[PDB]
Amino acid sequence: PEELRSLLTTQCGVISEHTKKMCTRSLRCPQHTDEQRRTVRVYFLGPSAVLP
Ligand SMILES: [Zn+2]
Repeated sequence: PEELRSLLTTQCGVISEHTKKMCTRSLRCPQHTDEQRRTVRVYFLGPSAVLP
């Protein structure tokens, strides 16, 4: 969780339909938006883990 939380800072992390898991490329990777990465943080680290 520590490094995962640190992952989402530069790494996409956007979970591809749960099964494929977090996206491993950078945030900017595809059309995976800020919301898309947000969705993951709030999922993994907490409902109130909306980091910028
Ligand atoms: Zn991505």
